[PDB]
Amino acid sequence: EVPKEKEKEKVSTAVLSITAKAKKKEKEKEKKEEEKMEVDEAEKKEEKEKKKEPEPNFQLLDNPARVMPAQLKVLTMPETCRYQPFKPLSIGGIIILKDTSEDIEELVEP
Amino acid sequence: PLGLGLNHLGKGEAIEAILAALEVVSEPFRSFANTLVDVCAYAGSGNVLKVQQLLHICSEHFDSKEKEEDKDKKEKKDKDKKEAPADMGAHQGVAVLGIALIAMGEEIGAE
Amino acid sequence: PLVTPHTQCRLKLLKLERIKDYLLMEEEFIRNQEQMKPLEEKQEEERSK
Repeated sequence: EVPKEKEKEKVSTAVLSITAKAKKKEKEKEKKEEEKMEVDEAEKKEEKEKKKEPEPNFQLLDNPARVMPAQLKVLTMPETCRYQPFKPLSIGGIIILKDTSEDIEELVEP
Repeated sequence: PLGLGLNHLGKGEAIEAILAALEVVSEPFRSFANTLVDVCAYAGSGNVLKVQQLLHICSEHFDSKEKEEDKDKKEKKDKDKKEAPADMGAHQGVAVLGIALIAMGEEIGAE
Repeated sequence: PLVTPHTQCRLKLLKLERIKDYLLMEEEFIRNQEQMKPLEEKQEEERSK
């Protein structure tokens, strides 16, 4: 959702007449006013660069799971979880879980 | 605001604009007075850099009936600073205001 | 028609650069005139038919 919001808003004033020396002596007028009374303003860098690089590539998924037919081979069961599947899980479709221990819960239907 | 500019007529020092416009820092229907004491100090000389800010800031904008008085009064101050470079700019003034105004304009021209 | 030094003098340098100033501004005023017109019209039914 990015339709537009554009603005014509200006035509740049290209007056390269006597304005050129007129603006230059005005910049001299700020060299008495800016650096001699008060100036301090700053902002911080590299905050927005920081959050990008520690990213995933280990995205967990529930099992209503969309999966590209390209990424069938790069998905991995949780070996730290005990419940392992039955068929070699490298191709999309339907497989069954080999439920190991005890205390099965968390069924969901809308 | 007119007697203000009559009290500060005829000096191209541009301190009187720093005096008056920073004094009546206010809503834009009171900033109609911004153009008055600015150019009432600007009776006659060549200060063409003022004449471009006399055009470029409020030029047209199509302006559906809000500040239409201000562009008229901005044009009102274009009328002087034109009546005494001794006809050097009077030919240029009739060249501009005949063309891009009444022959290319709106409430600014035809009112 | 007031270029009255008629010679190599700084007046005619000053005179003609004034004339350059008023013609560039009259260019830039009409340039802003066809610029800042948001209209985007829709024709009347009687005129369009």
